[PDB]
Amino acid sequence: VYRAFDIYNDKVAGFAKFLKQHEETIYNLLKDCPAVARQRLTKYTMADLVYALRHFDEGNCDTLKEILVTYNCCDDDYFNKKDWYDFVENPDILRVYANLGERVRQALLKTVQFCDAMRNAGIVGVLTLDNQDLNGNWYDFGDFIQTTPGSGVPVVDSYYSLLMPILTLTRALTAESHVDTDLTKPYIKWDLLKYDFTEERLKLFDRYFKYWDQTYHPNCVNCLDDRCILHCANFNVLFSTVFPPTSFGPLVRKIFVDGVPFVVSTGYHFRELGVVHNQDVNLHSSRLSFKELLVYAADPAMHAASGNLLLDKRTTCFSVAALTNNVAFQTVKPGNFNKDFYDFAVSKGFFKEGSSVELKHFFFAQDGNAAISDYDYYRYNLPTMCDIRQLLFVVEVVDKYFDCYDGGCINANQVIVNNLDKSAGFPFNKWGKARLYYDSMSYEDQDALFAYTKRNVIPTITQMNLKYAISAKNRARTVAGVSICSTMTNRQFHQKLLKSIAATRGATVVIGTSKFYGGWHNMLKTVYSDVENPHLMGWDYPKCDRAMPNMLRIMASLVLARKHTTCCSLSHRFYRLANECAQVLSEMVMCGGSLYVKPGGTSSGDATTAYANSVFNICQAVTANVNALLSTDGNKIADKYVRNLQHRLYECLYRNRDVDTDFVNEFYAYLRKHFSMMILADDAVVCFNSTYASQGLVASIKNFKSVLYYQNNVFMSEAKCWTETDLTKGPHEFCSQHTMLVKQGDDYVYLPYPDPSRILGAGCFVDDIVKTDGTLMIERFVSLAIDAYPLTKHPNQEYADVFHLYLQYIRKLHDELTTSRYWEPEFYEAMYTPHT
Amino acid sequence: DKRAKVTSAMQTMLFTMLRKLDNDALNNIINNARDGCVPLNIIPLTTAAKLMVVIPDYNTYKNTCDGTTFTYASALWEIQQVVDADSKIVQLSEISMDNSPNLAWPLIVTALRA
Amino acid sequence: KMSDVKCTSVVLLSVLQQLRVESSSKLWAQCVQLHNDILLAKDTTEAFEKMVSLLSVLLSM
RNA sequence: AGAAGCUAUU
RNA sequence: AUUUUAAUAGCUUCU
Ligand SMILES: [Zn+2]
Ligand SMILES: [Zn+2]
Repeated sequence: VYRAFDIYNDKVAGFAKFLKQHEETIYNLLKDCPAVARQRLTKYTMADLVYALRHFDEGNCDTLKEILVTYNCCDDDYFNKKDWYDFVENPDILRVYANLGERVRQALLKTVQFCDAMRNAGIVGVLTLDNQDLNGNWYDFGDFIQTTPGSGVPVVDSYYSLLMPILTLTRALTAESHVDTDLTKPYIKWDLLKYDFTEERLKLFDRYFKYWDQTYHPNCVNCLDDRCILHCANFNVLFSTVFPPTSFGPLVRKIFVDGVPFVVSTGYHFRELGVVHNQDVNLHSSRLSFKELLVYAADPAMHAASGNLLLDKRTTCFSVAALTNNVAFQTVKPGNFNKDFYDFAVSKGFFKEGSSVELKHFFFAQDGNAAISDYDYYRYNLPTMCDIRQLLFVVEVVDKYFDCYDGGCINANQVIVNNLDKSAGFPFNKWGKARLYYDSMSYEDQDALFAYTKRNVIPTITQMNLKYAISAKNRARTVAGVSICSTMTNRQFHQKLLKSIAATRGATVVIGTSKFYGGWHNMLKTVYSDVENPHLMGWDYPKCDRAMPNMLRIMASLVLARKHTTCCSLSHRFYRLANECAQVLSEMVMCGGSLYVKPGGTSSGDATTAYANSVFNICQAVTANVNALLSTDGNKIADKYVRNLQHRLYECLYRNRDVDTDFVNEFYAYLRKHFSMMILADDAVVCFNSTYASQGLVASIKNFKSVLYYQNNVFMSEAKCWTETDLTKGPHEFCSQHTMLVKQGDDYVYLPYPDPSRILGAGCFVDDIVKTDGTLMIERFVSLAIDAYPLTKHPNQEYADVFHLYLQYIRKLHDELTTSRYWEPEFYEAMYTPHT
Repeated sequence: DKRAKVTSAMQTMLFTMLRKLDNDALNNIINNARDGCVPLNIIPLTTAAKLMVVIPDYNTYKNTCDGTTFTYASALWEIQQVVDADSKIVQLSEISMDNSPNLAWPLIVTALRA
Repeated sequence: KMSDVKCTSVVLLSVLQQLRVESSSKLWAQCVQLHNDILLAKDTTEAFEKMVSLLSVLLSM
C-alpha cells in the first residue's frame, strides 16, 4: 500500500509515502549489464529501507522490523527487549544495523554497472531509489530518451544524496579493509609509514561514485569556496573508515635547531580535510623567538614521542601514549551542610511529612572510575555522512538568520578578556596562567601569531578536569581546558561577531538578554509575534555534547566565518578552518595523565561553544521543517502558495548548482511567520501555527525525533519534551524556569520562577566550608531571594513560604551584623519592573 | 622579566625532553625515516622501550596479558611490575579466579620491549 | 522527616574524608554507593538500614 | 550619573 | 586540581 517514493513531476515533488515498446527497446539496450533484472523483485526496495531509517517512529516501525528479520540481521525476539532501538541504552543495535552493510555495498557496485551500460548505449536518464531492489538489481527505466551511443549522461543527484546517511549507518565499506575486498579473507596490513591514501581515495571514488557530476578534492586545501569544502569533506568521512586509525593526526618531520635534531609537526592528515601541509618550516634555525618557541611547546608531536606506549582496556577510544609513569586518580567531595539554616528551616514549619516541597538537589560523591567513564561516553560519537544536497540548501537558510550582525577580524588591541586569571591549559599551566602570556608576549607578536596561523596548522593538547556542582542526578561532569595558544587566535577571529550577538536585542538568538526588568516579558512577547494559532513545543537534545556529528560542526564553523569576505583571502580562510578542526573537533585530550584521541564532539573550553550550539540548534530546526514539507503529500495541500514552495524547495535541493538567492528569501520569510524561534544554545522555545502542523506544513515533535535519529545518532523520548496550548501560561520550561501571568499595577506581565526544591537545596548545601558563616557573606542569600521572589505570587501557599523563609532568615543575620533595604520586600519587587 | 623567565622555563623543557627520549631507539627509530614524513601516532608504538597496561578485571587480564611474556603491537613484551589501584606491588601468584574478589581493580601492568 | 535521614548521611560521609579514608579505594567506593543510594531513595524505610550501615563503617575505627 | 577592580549568585 | 559564555546583586576606589 504506502511505499516510499522519490517523485519529481509537474507540481508534486517530494520524498514521501504515496500509495501505489519504447521501454522494451530500452530493455534490449540495457539488458547487457547484470544489474538489470520484473522477476526477483523484493517486496521492499531501497527507498523503503532509506525511508524507515530516515523517518523513524516508535510503535510505527513495523517496516523496519520486518526488513531486519527477513535479511537475517537478528531474530524476532530481539524486539521484545525494551528500548531496543535506543543507541544510548542498547549499543548492540549498531551491530544489528551493521549486518546489512554488505547488501548496501553490492547495491552501490551494481549501480555503476547499470550507469556504464546506459552510457555505452546512448541513453540519458535520472536515477531514483525506488527503481532498485534490496539485492541491488535495477528496473524501471521508462522515461529514458535515446541518443547516439557513447555519449549518454546519467543524472544521479537524487539517488546518491538521499542514500548518503545509510552508508555510514550500516558501515557499507567495511569490506574494503580486507584482502581482495572479501570478508572471509584476512585484514590488509598497510605500511605503518603511509599517510597519503590519495590514490586509493580516487579509486574509492571512481568505483562507487563514477558519475557524481562534481570535481572531488581528496585534499580540501585545493577547493574553491566554502561550499566546495562541505562537498569534498563529506566524501572523506566515508573514505576515512577504510584506512587504519594510526594514519590520521599530526605528521612529524625531523628538523635541526642549532645542529640539535628536533621533532616537530609540519602538517596534518584530517579525516575530513584530507592531508594538508604547512608553509613556514625551517630545517636549520638559530635562537628561537617567543612566538616560534610557543608553537614548539604546544604541539603533541614531542610530548607523545618522548613518552611510552599505553594500552588501556577501560576505554574503547584510541590511546596514544602515557607521559606519566603511572595512572592518576581523583575523587569528588560531598557537599557541606548548613546546619543553622536547616535548623531554622525545620523550626519555621518546613520539612514536615506530606509537604509538596522537599529536598532533592544534592552534591554527589564520585570515585576514580567516574572521570574515565564520563570520557568513555564519547563512544556515542560516530562517523556520520550527511546528505550534501540538503546541507547545501540548509546552510544558506541558516546563514540568513545571522545576516543582521557585523563580523570580521580585529587587531590584538580590540580584544576584551572576560576573566584573565583562569587557566592557560596544558602544558602552559605548569608555568603560569592566562594573565602571564597576555602581558608577556607583545602586541606585534600576537598579530604575527595570528598571521602565522593563516598559513600553517597548529595542533594542541587540551586537558580534562572534574566538576564540583549541585545536581539531582549522580552523573559526573567533565570540563575541557583549552590552551592559551588556541584561545588568542580564536578571539581575534570571532570576538567581533560574538560581541554583536550578545548586544543585539529582539532577535532569534537571545543570548545576552536579561530576564530582569521586564526582559522575560519582552522575549516572550517577541516569540509570540504574529503567529496565527500559537502553540509552544520546546524540546531537548539527548547527549548533545558527545553525539554531535563532525559534519555539522564543520558547517557551523563556516557560518561563523562567513563574515570575513573582505579581510581574509580564500587561502587564509581554509587555514583557519583547519586550525579549528585540529583544536576542537579531533585532538589529544589529557584525560588523567595519558594522551588519548578525541573522536569528536564539542569542548567546554571552546569560546564559540554556545554560539555554535545555536547554529546547530537552528540547523536541526530548519532541517526538520524541510523534511516535514517534503514528506507531505503534494496533492493534499490546499494553499497554492505552499504548494509552489513545496515544489521549488525540491528543485533548489537536487536540481541546481548555484545559490538561488530568491527562493531563500521566500523560505526565510515563511519560517519567520509560521515557525517563530527563541534559541539559546540547546534550549529552544517555538511558537508555531498549530493549524499548519496538524496538516504537516511545519515541524512537529515527531519530526524532531526522526531527524535526531539519522543526523545525530541519538533517540529522543517524550519525557524531556513538552507542549502548551494556551498562551496565558507561557513556556512549560525554558532554561529551567517556569512562567505565570501575574498582576502588576494595571499590567499583566509574565514572571520567571524556579523550582522550589532547587532554591532550598542551594541554601542547605554549599560546596565550600568557608561559606558556613553567613554573617561575613550575606549576599549569597540575597541573590537567592531575588530568584525566589516570584514564588510569592504562586497560587500554592506552601510555595510562597520559601521567600518569606529566605526573607526572615535575612533579618536574623542582620541582628548580628548591626540595612532595612535588604529586608525590604519592595527591593525584590524592583528587579521585575520595566524601569531599569 | 616576566617574558624572560617563561622563555627559559619552556626552552629547557624542549631540551631536557630530547634527552629523556630512549637513546637505544633514538638512533634506532627516530633516525629512520621513509621520506622525512611519518605519522605521529606510530612513533610511540615502536620507539618506546616501556609499556603500561591498565586492566579492568580478571577476564580481560587472562585474555590479553596471560603469563610472564605477552605479544602486542607485533613485539614480545616481558612483564616487570604489577601494581593495583592502591599503588601497591602485587605478585603474579595473587592474580587468579579465587583471589579476584580480594584484588583492588584496576591493575597496572608494566612491560619491557624484547 | 525523611530528609532528616539524607542530611545526617551527608554530614556523616564528609567526616570520613576528614579522617583520610580515601586510602582504601574499595572501601571508599562502597560507602559512596551507599550514600548515593540514600539520596536517591524513594521509600523512607530503605534509607534507614543504609544510614545505620554507613554509621557502622565509621564506628569500625 | 557613568568607568574600573574584586567577590558572590543563577 | 578546577574550563567557556551571558545575566544580576553587593562592595571598592576614579573623576
Ligand atoms: Zn573541493
Ligand atoms: Zn578575517
